[PDB]
Amino acid sequence: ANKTVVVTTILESPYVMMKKNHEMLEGNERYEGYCVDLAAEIAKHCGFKYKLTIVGDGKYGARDEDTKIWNGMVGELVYGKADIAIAPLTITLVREEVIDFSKPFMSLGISIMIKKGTPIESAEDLSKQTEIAYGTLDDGSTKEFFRRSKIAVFDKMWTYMRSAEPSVFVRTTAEGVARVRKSKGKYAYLLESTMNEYIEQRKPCDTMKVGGNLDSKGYGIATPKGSSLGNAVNLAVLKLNEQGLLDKLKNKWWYDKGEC
Amino acid sequence: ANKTVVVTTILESPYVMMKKNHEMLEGNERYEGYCVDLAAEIAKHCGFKYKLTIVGDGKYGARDEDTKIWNGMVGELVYGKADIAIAPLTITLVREEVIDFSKPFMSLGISIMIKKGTPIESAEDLSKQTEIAYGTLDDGSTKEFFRRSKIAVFDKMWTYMRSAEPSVFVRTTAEGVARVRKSKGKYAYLLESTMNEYIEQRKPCDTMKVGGNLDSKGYGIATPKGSSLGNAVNLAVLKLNEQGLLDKLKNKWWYDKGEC
Ligand SMILES: N[C@@H](CCC(=O)O)C(=O)O
Ligand SMILES: N[C@@H](CCC(=O)O)C(=O)O
Ligand SMILES: [Zn+2]
Ligand SMILES: [Zn+2]
Ligand SMILES: [Zn+2]
Repeated sequence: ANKTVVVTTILESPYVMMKKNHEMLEGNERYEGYCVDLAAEIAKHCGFKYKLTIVGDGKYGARDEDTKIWNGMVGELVYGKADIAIAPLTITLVREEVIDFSKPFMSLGISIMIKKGTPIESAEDLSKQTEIAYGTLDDGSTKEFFRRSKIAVFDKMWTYMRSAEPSVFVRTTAEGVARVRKSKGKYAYLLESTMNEYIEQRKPCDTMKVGGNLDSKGYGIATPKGSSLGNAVNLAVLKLNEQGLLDKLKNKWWYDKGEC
Repeated sequence: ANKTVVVTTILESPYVMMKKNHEMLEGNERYEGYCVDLAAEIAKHCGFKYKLTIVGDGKYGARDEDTKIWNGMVGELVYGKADIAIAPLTITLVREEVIDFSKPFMSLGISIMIKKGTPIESAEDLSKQTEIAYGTLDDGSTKEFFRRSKIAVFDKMWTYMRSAEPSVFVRTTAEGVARVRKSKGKYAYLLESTMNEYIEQRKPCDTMKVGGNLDSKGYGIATPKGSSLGNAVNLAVLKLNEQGLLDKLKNKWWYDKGEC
């Protein structure tokens, strides 16, 4: 007996955003974005009806070291609050151990965002000075990257961030960007290339991505371990990428609406 | 009862190559390359002994539209000749339907290789002229990309390539590279960015990668459908990527040894 699939996602531009006129709209129609379009495509190919829901705690997903409880979208899947996650959720080892991921629908890497004019061009540069503070998003894969990294440069950076005060970590990507823009160049933000490049093309056009990506990874559609939707979803992602649909959606939400 | 894992791979530089003194060596020690290094690591992390074997027909893998028989490394897995494939094997829908793939260990896209000086800077450029011929590897994912593309430019390119006489397709990457180098700029080769970038750093340093990639995809470690080896292999790939080993191996075989 087919039932409506509960999709957990997160408000993160340009993946999922509230339409300007969202208040006069209902259900899935309230949202727009890359992942909204992707959800529709996946549902079509897999043949299911769905309901988009914004993750309760607004987080991507990390495990509490003391209680071992998962939060964010990962947690909603782990505890059965959602049937699938369609968002810019990074495929990682610790997550793959508790939930399933489709092959990546988008490739990306950690990058550096600076306020135009900031004397910084690489991660090494950030590590060799103190005047400019830098941080990452909380409960995300970027923070985890620096925590599980043995690489000398990334180790030094983590040592700084982990004990830096005031806290250099932010609750949302939006908070990180706002901090860069109002820091007069005294704050650099570490975020995924995908978001960095998006913001770079948005007014007031005062930020820019610098240096090469620190790593190479991807986002995947996630389902609870052993879910019957996993197989179809995985094949759907491959089909969409091969048809060029994923590439079309990328341009549609990143550069076609560019305002810089 | 632990058994030696049979690994199928292909002689493709710099993934797997015969050592200069292979005749004086034995077994796995006869080979060297990115995938040889990766195979050793995957085996250590998954806890298995293995034997490297070069695919009999020297092909990646495609299903014959007549006999419906799979050839290449994919075939070796499908018919039970090998237990795992560790090579630059592209993750594609048609293949995922018959074998399993780990998450990607390398990201890449189709690209253009020209003899330096060739008046070509994009796929569109190639499609708008006829003086310069162009082709791809036969029996591979690149040829399939063009055969199935619905994008105007790529369809136009396929329409030309599939009917060009003599054949513009080649049996091995080396053959394609040699054709580019000896054609005085009258032949351009379409191949994966990974192989393009590698050749670009090899003497006589007469080739160049031009334009942006035509698509985005990845290589994955493949196992027979349902193999109990798949889970561990996938987690090993994620762990090795997160620890920076994959990036270290690409630098080692692509640039640290660059000849240009
Ligand atoms: N995509 C990340 C969140 C953003 C970040 O950590 O930079 C995740 O899935 O955790
Ligand atoms: N990596 C490709 C072979 C090379 C190519 O097609 O350009 C495959 O798995 O078929
Ligand atoms: Zn579709
Ligand atoms: Zn706690
Ligand atoms: Zn290791």
